[PDB]
Amino acid sequence: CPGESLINPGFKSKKPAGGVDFD
Amino acid sequence: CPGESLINPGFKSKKPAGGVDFDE
Amino acid sequence: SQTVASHVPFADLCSTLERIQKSKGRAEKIRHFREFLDSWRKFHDALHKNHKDVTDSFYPAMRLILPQLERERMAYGIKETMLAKLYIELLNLPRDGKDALKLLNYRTPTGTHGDAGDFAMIAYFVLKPRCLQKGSLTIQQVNDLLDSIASNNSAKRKDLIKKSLLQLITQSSALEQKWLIRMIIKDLKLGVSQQTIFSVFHNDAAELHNVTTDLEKVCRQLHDPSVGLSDISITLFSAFKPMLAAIADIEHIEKDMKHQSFYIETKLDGERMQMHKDGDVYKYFSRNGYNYTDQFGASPTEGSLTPFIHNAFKADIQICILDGEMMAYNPNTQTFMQKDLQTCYCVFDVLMVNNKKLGHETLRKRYEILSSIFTPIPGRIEIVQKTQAHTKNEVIDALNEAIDKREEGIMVKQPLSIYKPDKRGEGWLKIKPEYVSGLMDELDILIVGGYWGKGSRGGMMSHFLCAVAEKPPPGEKPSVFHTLSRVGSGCTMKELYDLGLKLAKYWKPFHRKAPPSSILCGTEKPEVYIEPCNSVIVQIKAAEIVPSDMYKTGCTLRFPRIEKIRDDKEWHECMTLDDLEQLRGKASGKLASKHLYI
Amino acid sequence: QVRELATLLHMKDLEIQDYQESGATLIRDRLKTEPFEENSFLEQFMIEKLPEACSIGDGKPFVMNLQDLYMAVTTQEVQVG
Amino acid sequence: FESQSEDELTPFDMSIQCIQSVYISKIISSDRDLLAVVFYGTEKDKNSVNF
Amino acid sequence: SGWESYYKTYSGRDSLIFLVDASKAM
Amino acid sequence: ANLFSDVQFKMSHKRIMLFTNEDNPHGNDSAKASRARTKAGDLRDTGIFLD
Ligand SMILES: *OP(=O)(O)OC[C@H]1O[C@@H](n2cnc3c(N)ncnc32)[C@H](O)[C@@H]1O
Repeated sequence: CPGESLINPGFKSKKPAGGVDFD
Repeated sequence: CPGESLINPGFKSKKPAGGVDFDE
Repeated sequence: SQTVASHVPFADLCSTLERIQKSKGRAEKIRHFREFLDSWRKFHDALHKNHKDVTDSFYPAMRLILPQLERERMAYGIKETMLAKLYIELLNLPRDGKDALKLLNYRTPTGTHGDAGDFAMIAYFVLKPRCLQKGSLTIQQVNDLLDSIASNNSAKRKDLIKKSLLQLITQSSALEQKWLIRMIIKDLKLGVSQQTIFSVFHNDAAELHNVTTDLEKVCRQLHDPSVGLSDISITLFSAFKPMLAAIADIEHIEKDMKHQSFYIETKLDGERMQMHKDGDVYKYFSRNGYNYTDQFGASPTEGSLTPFIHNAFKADIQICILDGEMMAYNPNTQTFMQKDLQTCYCVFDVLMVNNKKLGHETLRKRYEILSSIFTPIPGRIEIVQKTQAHTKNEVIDALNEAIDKREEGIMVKQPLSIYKPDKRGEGWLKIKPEYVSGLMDELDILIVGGYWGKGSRGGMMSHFLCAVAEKPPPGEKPSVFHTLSRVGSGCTMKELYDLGLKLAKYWKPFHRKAPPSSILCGTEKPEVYIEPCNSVIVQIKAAEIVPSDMYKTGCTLRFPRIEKIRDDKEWHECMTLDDLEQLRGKASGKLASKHLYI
Repeated sequence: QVRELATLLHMKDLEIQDYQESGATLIRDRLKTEPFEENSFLEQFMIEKLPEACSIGDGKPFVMNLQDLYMAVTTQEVQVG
Repeated sequence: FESQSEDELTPFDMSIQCIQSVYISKIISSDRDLLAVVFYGTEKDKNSVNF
Repeated sequence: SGWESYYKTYSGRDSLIFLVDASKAM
Repeated sequence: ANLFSDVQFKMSHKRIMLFTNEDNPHGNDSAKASRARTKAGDLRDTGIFLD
């Protein structure tokens, strides 16, 4: 239930692409 | 109604017959 | 073109109906109806001042007050079950929710929610929180919506009728919708007799309605209270109430006939109809005035009877009215079949020929005219055979012959009797084996199921499903049953309540998926089933046995009626299946196979 | 305590209102209770029953009905300091 | 149609933007879904029930 | 003036039933 | 609900979104609030998810 996409039910809300984040 | 007989509803409860009761 | 109905909100009529219903004495109901009618008449008088040929009348509200008498509108096609389904679909209520089950299973009192037999009350309770408090639909709009619904049902348009019902629901209050439901079911339960309503409307409203069989004509012609109709009699192309017959006394016939010769004729099992012929135009009307011309045809070019019976009429008969019975004549056996085969019309009365009225004429003249109006042809049109008799012995012999011929009784008529529409016994009597005591063979059988009642008998068992027992092996009791028929009448209210209490604790719900082993059903499944070891033996005075595909035994009883819930006999003394077969084969159907000796 | 009882009574009044809105009627009618109002109840009490309640008299009511609370308050005070 | 602060989109504008974003997301991701827009509280009415 | 103006809005016999308890205390 | 019924396909999710900035739409009249609550409950049983 938590994290489910509000636009497409049944699919988890994909995290936005972060590219490369150097530590 | 006050005084109504418990035996015959709708009729006043007749008081007992006393007779002659000489006063003081 | 202005109509009073358009200016009358439906709320006023609903409030008047509710006030009439809640009243216990007929005086208050009459007062309320008179006040409403006076208000309507005052509005009518105030509205039309300089307009001629005013076609407005009380019909828009008169039809709603008595939906059962509506004839202009076609059959609605929606009843308690269909109406409940439509309400569930439109309101978007859950299919398996409490409200949906209560609406569908309105007869079941397990919900113990107010009334348990009145569908209208349950619908009102369900709709109280879903509808507004004040409506906005007038009588004219409601009538238009009802006519649209009727046409939609006749026009095979489910979407349009659904839309009309949705509009009615969305534009009415709880009380208004309850009254609409009651009108649709055609059962208002006002408590005031139809004759009283007609008398209040007009002095001779009932007679005119019987003569014409149309509310619109009665409402229009009998509008003013003071201005009545000088004469009222059967008219062409106007259905009139048929003349019925009352129960016949078996040892007072002479006293009933005033000591004169009387006609006796075998009673026919068919459909009562009245035919009006006007030149090349035919109009067929049923017992209740419903138009059957479509089935029988309006012109010789179409129909099932007129195209073939037109040739039987004489050249000098341009205007005619006939009253008779329709039966199914089989030419292979050349005989009539009780309710290849072709429609056959047996005529027995003529209330009008040419330009004269036979209503007030004596029966002898009517019979002579009927014999001298057309030439009968067997199989299509014929004349009932009447036999003269003046002693009880002849009546007994005729009844014996009818029983021996597997007929359905005889009818006795007085020569001087006149035709009076809607009269239950004025010279016409019917003698059947049912009325005579002891002629019929009583059928004692067990009770295996029951159904919940409707209306007054809401929270109790109103009708029951009975079964006969099989033949068990010697020294063993019967544990297998086959359903025979259903019995709903014949038991008094006190006796019905006593029977229900006697088996109230032993009642068990019936599940279709898991039918009981002891009781095996066919197509009809009782709502509640009771095991056979604890049950009463009900006695039924069945009229005849007919082939039924809805029961395991394959046969059912015509006109079943309970006579007594016998207590002396136990549950194991019911009839056997072999006994049922023997009884069926004793006389090939009809149970009446015993003569009358006195 | 009076405040707690008043709020509990208000909650029960809300429950009664919800029950009435549900579309139900009481089996009887004597059990019907008019809505509770703190201001009206307090005014009626002060006007009617205050003279009797305020009558301490010889102190018997104080030792008859106000001792458990007195003991609890004294215990709380001594525990605090 | 009233904004507490200045230069801030009104609630109606925000709702319209969100509806448009959802429409675009549905078109790109799954165009077979069904979307509807209904306004209440207005003066004009357009319903199958004529509410 | 519209529809609002034209439309507005001993005998017998007494019977007694004696109910007597059958409890032990009686 | 009528709009949902009008659909003829098979719906795996029936959802409603309410864009409003009023927390007390029906305060003057209590009957309207009761009717709204009943309708919302009926929609919930029918299988409609409201946000
Ligand atoms: O049982 P019931 O009162 O319905 O029976 C009377 C009806 O049956 C019609 N009927 C049947 N047979 C005849 C004959 N031979 N003559 C006249 N009428 C007959 C009655 O008309 C009535 O509808």
